[PDB]
Amino acid sequence: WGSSYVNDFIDRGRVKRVYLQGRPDARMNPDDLSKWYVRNDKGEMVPFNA
Amino acid sequence: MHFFSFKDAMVFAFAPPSVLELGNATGFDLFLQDQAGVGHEVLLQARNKF
Repeated sequence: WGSSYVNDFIDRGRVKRVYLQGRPDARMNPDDLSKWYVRNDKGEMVPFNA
Repeated sequence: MHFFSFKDAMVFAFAPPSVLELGNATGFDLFLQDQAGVGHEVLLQARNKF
């Protein structure tokens, strides 16, 4: 949701930023966030609504 | 004459200007730039061309 800044990269001569944000359609609505799954300690994939 | 006549290495010896505050070296000074983002290679050639 909050586009994270990770590092720079040169672009046509110039240092510019590299942002990492989730797809537009995955942060539009309140239930749209339940889509985002996290890691489980035991290797598995825990959901967000959990 | 002693050394600038060596292919071994350039040995350009010189004296500082009248007012030392500006220079270390007399005559003129300027910078060739790169407004297009042509890249290093062109500008390097441009330096020699010039």
